Amino acid sequence: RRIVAKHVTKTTALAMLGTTIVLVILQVLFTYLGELSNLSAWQAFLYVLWGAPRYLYEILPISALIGAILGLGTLASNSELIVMRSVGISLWRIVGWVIRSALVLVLLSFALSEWVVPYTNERANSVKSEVRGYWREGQRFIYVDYANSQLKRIQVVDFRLKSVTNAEQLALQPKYVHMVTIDPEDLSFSQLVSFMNYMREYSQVPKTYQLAFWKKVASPFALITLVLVACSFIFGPLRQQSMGFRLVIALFIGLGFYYLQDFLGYASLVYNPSPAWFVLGPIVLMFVAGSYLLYRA
Amino acid sequence: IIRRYLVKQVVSTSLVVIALLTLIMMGGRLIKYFGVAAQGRLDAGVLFSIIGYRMPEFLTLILPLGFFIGLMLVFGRLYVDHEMAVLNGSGISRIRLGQLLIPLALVFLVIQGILMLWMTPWGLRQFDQLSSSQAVRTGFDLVRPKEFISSGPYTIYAGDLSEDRKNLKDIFFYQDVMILAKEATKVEALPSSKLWNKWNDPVIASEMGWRVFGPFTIVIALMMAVALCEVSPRQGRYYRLIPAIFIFASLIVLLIAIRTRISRDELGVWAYPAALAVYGIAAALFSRK
Amino acid sequence: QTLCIKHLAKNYSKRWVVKDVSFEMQSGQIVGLLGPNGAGKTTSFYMVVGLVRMDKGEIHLDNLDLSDLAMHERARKGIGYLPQEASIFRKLTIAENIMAILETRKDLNKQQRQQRLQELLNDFKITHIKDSLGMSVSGGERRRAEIARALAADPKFMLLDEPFAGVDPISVGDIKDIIRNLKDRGIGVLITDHNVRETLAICEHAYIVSEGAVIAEGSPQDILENEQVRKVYLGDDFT
Amino acid sequence: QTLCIKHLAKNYSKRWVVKDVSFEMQSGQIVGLLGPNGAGKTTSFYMVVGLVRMDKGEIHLDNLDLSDLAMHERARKGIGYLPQEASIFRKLTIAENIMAILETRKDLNKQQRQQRLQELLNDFKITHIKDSLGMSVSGGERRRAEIARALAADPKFMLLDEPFAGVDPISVGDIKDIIRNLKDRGIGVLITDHNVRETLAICEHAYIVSEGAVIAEGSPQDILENEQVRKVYLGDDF
Ligand SMILES: CN1C(=O)[C@H](CCCCN)NC(=O)[C@H](CCCN)NCc2cccnc2Sc2cccc(-c3ccc(C(=O)O)cc3)c2CNC(=O)[C@@H]1Cc1c[nH]c2ccccc12
Ligand SMILES: CCCCCCCCCCCCO[C@@H]1O[C@H](CO)[C@@H](O[C@H]2O[C@H](CO)[C@@H](O)[C@H](O)[C@H]2O)[C@H](O)[C@H]1O
Repeated sequence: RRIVAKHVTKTTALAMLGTTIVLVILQVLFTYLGELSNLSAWQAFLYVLWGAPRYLYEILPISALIGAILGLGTLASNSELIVMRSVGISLWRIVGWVIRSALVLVLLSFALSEWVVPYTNERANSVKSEVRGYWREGQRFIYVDYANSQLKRIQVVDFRLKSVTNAEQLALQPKYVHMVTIDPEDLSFSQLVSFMNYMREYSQVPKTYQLAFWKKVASPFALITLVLVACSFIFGPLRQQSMGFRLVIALFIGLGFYYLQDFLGYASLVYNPSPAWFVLGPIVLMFVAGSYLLYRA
Repeated sequence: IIRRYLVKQVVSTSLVVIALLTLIMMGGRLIKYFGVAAQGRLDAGVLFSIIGYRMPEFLTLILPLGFFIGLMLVFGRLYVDHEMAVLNGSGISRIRLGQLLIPLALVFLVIQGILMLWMTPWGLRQFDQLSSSQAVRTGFDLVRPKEFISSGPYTIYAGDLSEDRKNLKDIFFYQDVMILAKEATKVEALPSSKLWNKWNDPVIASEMGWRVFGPFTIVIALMMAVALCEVSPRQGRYYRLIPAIFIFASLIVLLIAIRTRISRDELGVWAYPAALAVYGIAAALFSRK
Repeated sequence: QTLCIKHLAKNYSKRWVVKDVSFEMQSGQIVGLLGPNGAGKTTSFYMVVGLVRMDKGEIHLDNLDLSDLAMHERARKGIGYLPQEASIFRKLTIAENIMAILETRKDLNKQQRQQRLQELLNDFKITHIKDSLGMSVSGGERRRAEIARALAADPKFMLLDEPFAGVDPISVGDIKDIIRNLKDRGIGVLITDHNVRETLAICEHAYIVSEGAVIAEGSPQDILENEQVRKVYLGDDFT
Repeated sequence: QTLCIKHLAKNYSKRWVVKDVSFEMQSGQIVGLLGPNGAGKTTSFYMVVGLVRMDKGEIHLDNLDLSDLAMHERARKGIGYLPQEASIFRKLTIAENIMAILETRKDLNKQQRQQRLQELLNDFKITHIKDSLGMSVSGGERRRAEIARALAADPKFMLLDEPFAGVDPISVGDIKDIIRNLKDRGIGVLITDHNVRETLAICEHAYIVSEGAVIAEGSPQDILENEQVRKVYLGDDF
């Protein structure tokens, strides 16, 4: 089967991309209103415009949810999903066709994360406008007042004391110096894993980097799972509902998921269990709950 | 009977929307506050008091928004399930139905007038004292596991941390004294009375006008929800929500953009009713087209 | 007394759905506005009620133009509407459904209103179910409450939309008595319906709207003998 | 082939809308599932299709129990469904609608799929609109394309839902000719309809369900002369 597959995939893909264009444009306009507070305005439009790929990266999970709701809602409300089942096309096959549309967004999410977001973020910071006081390598504590990616007032303490050496101009590497100030969330996966591997070889990786690693490796799986939940709602609770009601509910699931993943991200930094449990928690449960609503047909 | 029918419906679905927006608008801020508390920059036991003191601040916006959304859901339901065709077909227009809710909108105006004039400053006054008390935290209060925290002349590294911010492990302290241990245990809030007569100053001219002409967005949320509620039965009860929440939000965004241009002594306090009157007249004209 | 409709017209998406539809209905007379599905009989009916803007033409009621008046302004002139779909106030008591419209009347005081409600409930045999919600009643009893509610507004012309919609043959005759009773009440009734066989059994003057224009007019006997209707709407053998 | 259906039952809001509805249908035979509105004729019809999950009952098709199967698992066994509402693929051409389901058929190859598509278009006289989008065709023309699309899946039992819905008396003969054509093609037809005057004119064996149970059974002649049906559904005059 190909003609049916193209119709379901193209209709959902245009709805996922159409929602993506709208959601980014609204967030650029809304963010532009806010920055204007700390104002030149043009110097403030480029800073928001350069942040669009990063606003785009954080919309893909929620644009895929709304896209599958509106993409399949148009098919469902037109009684087109009933006549695909009437000929022998299962619910899990129609979900598989929608996942193909979401797989374009997952690949787009990788491209933004790896090559686009880390570049436009740096260009954004410049518009608004090299680590200082950098503070452990096993049993040695190293403090450098100025560090450059290409040192000033070095101080290394060995451990019972052996030597407190000081200089004016050890496992520190200039490649990861520019990643020290960057938040663990903002680091790309290529940068994050390389930095974590560097820290783990000489010290302990903080739990804020473990959470950032798990929040990135489970980003494609949260986009697909949130699409499957959207598809199961169309065949289940949101069947025969209005297009406006489906869009409203798709917004509540998007916020509910964004708040749940934000809160459980914070809860992983305050509680003993590994961040994998908190990050892969909702994703596994929504997949199980979403796949159950599909079993109920 | 038709007025009591509508008031019961609007109050019931406005309180649901208001409680739904409070859970969302301040659920997002509570989670964000929890994010600050997870890093030690805010006491985890007080972040529920911050939400308590910001109730009047958020409900200042949610109440016009809840009334506006609750008005269109009710008027959308009358259109969707054909109760408006039999109300218009009996001689009761949609404008007449919106005029039956003026006594209700006046109650919501009085309620928000209490929020804007009294509890929004009072809530922000106690929050400002409380938030400033959390900005003095320094030293071992801001410590994080497996990280170096520098606060002035102090550098603290803790190898582990409990679920509560006590009982540190593998502690390194630097000034020069080095210590290593295994274990270690605003006009927005000023009471209205002050801004009551202290006008002729952009600061109060912007704030006091924001508190006096601010509550009248409930009336504008009444005659603009009546205008933008006509929806077809097949279109849905929620079809005209997102298009018309942005029309309402364009009023608030304009009113926030007026509060600032008065604070900079650029526009004058007269522009608060003018912003409402333009939206009031536009809504009245659209409801009578 | 005489609702006069002249030269109705309406174009949807640059396509003239209704082209020169004109019919006359008098008070106390049942008129059936029939025709092929999608040929403009539904749209022309709505322009009479007021649920769609007449792009061309005029509507008169005994030397009183109603073309410019909205739906609620015509209702004060004595024109009622009964939607085909369930239009009862769902969470209001049936006694309150009739009462909510009786309080609209200005020429009725509290005592005169309670009496009218009592006799309206008795006329439609719903006084036993007068204490139940609008959404918790049978389909047959609900429509009797919507007609009692419609009569509370005291209309002079009732525009029934699909009265014989989703109605079993046992209960078609029940609606016939209701529509016959409305005529016996001095209220003209305009009926648009897909069930032409039963609509032609009560109406004394039927209008067939085809390709956007009225192609037939007269008693149901004259409609059946019309060779133009039997070629486009009724078919060779219809009885 | 026989579609045995036994003791259907379903409740909604703790009220049993359908109580022991049982009827049998054979291939190449028109059977009308009739009854008062809301008495369970629609719900019993949907439980045969699969839209409404069966609380109680047994639906066999030639010693093949179709009780536990979903809507699509029954459709692969040879049960078709034609929705009352417009169900054409709006953004796909009429030829693509039929071709969309023909590719699902595993009993053919690309060579005979085009031949089968050509004759399906010719059978229902929709060749002149084979290139027009499904959203831009007449209601009479679209419904012929929906039946042609349903026949692309090669069904053994076509369950029609409200075929004479919004059909003028001039074109009621066209629908009857279509339904009679399905019978002549070897496809059993199950018709549920509010228009009982014409449904009792093509069906060979009608089931009247009232109060959630089958109250009468037999040919349309026997249905008319049934005291319980006359008292409850058809009325004294019909
Ligand atoms: C800078 N402002 C504020 O501080 C308000 C104050 C209300 C919340 C706290 N009580 N809050 C914020 O800006 C914060 C972000 C800043 C960092 N925390 N959240 C978005 C936030 C909260 C509340 C309102 N707006 C915003 S962002 C926003 C939205 C729409 C328009 C505008 C805007 C942009 C440019 C201009 C100009 O150039 O003159 C004017 C206005 C803005 C930017 N925000 C402003 O101009 C206001 C003006 C303002 C001062 N006191 C107020 C009390 C109530 C309502 C508004 C204000
Ligand atoms: C409900 C939608 C319907 C229409 C809504 C119309 C307007 C929507 C209002 C959106 C409010 C904008 O939200 C606001 O975004 C600005 C972006 O500069 C944020 O601003 C924050 O990040 C910027 C970027 O570094 C900082 O410079 C700033 O100091 C900080 O406060 C605010 O913390 C946030 O509250």
